[PDB]
Amino acid sequence: YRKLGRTSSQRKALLRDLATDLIVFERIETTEARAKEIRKVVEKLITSGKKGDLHARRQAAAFIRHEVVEVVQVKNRPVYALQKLFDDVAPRYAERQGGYTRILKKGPRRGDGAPMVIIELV
Amino acid sequence: TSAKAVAKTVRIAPRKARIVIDLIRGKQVGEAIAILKYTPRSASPIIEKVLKSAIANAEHNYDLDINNLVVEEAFVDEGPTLKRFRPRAQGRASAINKRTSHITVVVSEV
Amino acid sequence: KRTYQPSKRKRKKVHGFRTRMSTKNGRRVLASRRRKGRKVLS
Amino acid sequence: AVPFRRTSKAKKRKRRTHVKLQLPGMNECSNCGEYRLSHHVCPECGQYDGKDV
RNA sequence: GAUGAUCAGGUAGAUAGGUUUGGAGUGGAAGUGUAGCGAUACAUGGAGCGGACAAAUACUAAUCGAUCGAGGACUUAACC
RNA sequence: GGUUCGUGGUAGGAGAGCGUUCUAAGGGCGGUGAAGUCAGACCGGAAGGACUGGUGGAGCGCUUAGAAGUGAGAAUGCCGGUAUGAGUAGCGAAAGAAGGGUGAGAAUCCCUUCCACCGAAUAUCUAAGGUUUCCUGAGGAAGGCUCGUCCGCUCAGGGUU
RNA sequence: CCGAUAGUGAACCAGUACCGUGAGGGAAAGGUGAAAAGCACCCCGGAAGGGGAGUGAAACAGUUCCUGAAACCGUGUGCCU
RNA sequence: UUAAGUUAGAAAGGGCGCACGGUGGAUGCCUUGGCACUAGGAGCCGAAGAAGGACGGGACUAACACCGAUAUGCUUUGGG
Ligand SMILES: [Mg+2]
Ligand SMILES: [Mg+2]
Ligand SMILES: [Mg+2]
Ligand SMILES: [Mg+2]
Ligand SMILES: [Mg+2]
Ligand SMILES: [Mg+2]
Ligand SMILES: [Mg+2]
Ligand SMILES: [Mg+2]
Ligand SMILES: [Mg+2]
Ligand SMILES: [Mg+2]
Ligand SMILES: [Mg+2]
Ligand SMILES: [Mg+2]
Ligand SMILES: [Mg+2]
Ligand SMILES: [Mg+2]
Ligand SMILES: [Mg+2]
Ligand SMILES: [Mg+2]
Ligand SMILES: [Mg+2]
Ligand SMILES: [Mg+2]
Ligand SMILES: [Mg+2]
Ligand SMILES: [Mg+2]
Ligand SMILES: [Mg+2]
Ligand SMILES: [Mg+2]
Ligand SMILES: [Mg+2]
Ligand SMILES: [Zn+2]
Repeated sequence: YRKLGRTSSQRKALLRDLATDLIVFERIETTEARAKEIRKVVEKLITSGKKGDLHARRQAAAFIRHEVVEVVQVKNRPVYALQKLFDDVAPRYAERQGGYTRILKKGPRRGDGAPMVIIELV
Repeated sequence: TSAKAVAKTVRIAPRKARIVIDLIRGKQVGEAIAILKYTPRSASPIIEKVLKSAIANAEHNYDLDINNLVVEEAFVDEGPTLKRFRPRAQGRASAINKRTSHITVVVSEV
Repeated sequence: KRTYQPSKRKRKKVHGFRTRMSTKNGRRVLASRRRKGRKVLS
Repeated sequence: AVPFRRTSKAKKRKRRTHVKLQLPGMNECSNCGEYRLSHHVCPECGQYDGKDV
């Protein structure tokens, strides 16, 4: 596994941040090294989502960030990243064995030449 | 016959401009522009503007065919150096040359 | 802690115009800086 | 620690024989008609040369 | 394996990721129930979890391109 | 004009000269191109001197004499310029991420959310000291150890009861 | 007698800038053209900067702009490796 | 064809020569400023407030020069 120029705790925070971003936005632009680590972590969260039971929900909850995605309105209740992962994202990969993400190479970033990519669900 | 453009006293070290200019010397302008677009260096954008200026000069001033142009000459000349100082340990100051470039591109038919 | 701990008052009391004028040697200094044509006496 | 002799022009130039860039790996797209890095998405068309987005 | 390089692969596909099944390892998950005033214990159940290990699986990515690279000097001898 | 004997050389003695600036007198060159500068395969025993051509664009040789701030390769010389080391050391304690925006251009400016750090401080006052750095609007040459649309930077207006 | 490293420290806003608590120390820095006639207009570029066009005797005189050596940096290539 | 032998060519880069540029500010020419003198003049100012300053004064004024709330000038006599 990649150390991404970060200590152990910094790297777990980064992975949780990006994993949540990809679940919430469904398409993010990041560095190639980050994307190649994110696909592993996001595909395991979607697997948990597909498992669907309380034990899996609580394993996902230990990882996903407590972010509001939207406010839907029935009274208007917020939708949390965890709810989106178990109700929106996971169900749409019910007949797809794995391979929930794809990485499109984009090109180098101006300020540091970092190789940037799009990582997206599908 | 040929068309030249120059970018005088661009604030980039000549060595840094030359390592890129060396990729486009002799190429067809279409390929030259692609090479610059996909060479991730600070000099690439600067050299691209000189090259596209040279091509506009060739199309507007000398009615030449832009589809048939090659980079005949490309070179970087030293411009005037800005002299700066960096404070170092023990009160000593060390010189810093903020060097500048003159970037010339000549395009020609073939 | 460096030499030069500024004090507006101490600067004028030690080096100011009225202190220079208060002694003969102080006046020699003013005369000398006028002779050299300094913008700033004291 | 310090250079014993200044380096001559010839020796400096020989040292720099290998300090150079390579040409980027690129080719003309079919749909776009313009150059693109292989295994990258083409912005001219606005997507991956093959896989439409 | 510092980088180059080397080696395994590029859909003529198991090269990597995922997925599924294992394994090591840990040592009995959550939820629920039962007993107990309670701390807790027991059951469900060698459970749950499980980086890098194993095997299967083309789900994701190895698309599409381009570049380089022979046409073989003369003399003599021997066969011929 | 011959003959004879000579002609290695440091310190050093002796001699004859070259060239530089200026002065005088004479005689010249020069916008049909002076000095300077660049180039060349020319001339003299040396110091040196011409010629031709380019550049240059207005002054300068020559002869004889005179006078000197009169000749540089070395002084860890002085001043300036430019190399070499080298695309090397360094970029000054630290947690960021993505989305949205702006813009010619964005890791670096703005906004949002999450994350992280200080918390007898890395918070709030306030003396000293600084002196306009404060606010607003423009800007992006230089400064900012990168970038920059941003700034304690530049330019305008303002602002202290 | 000097002719911009000279001649005053100072040909230029100089005892300035700058350094120093202070006494005090103390620089660098001259030249577009006869005349601004200081480059309308077009083109590439955000600009800078260029290329044309024009002015001019000249712009390779383009607002620091007479001349423009050498070091040093490059491009090209006749012979060699 | 085989064998034995001989010789060419090559440039990643480099060297020498030449050409053309860049940088840089030497040189020449130039002079706004200096240096040394000569002849003449003059050799003091200040409580009637000096030397030297600070702050101001312009339609807009950052600096210089000039001026002092009569402030980028006022009165007068001459010149022009
Ligand atoms: Mg920890
Ligand atoms: Mg210090
Ligand atoms: Mg101080
Ligand atoms: Mg395998
Ligand atoms: Mg002998
Ligand atoms: Mg002898
Ligand atoms: Mg003698
Ligand atoms: Mg002369
Ligand atoms: Mg010259
Ligand atoms: Mg001398
Ligand atoms: Mg010397
Ligand atoms: Mg080294
Ligand atoms: Mg190193
Ligand atoms: Mg380093
Ligand atoms: Mg830092
Ligand atoms: Mg404490
Ligand atoms: Mg502010
Ligand atoms: Mg910068
Ligand atoms: Mg700003
Ligand atoms: Mg002087
Ligand atoms: Mg001069
Ligand atoms: Mg001086
Ligand atoms: Mg100039
Ligand atoms: Zn395309």
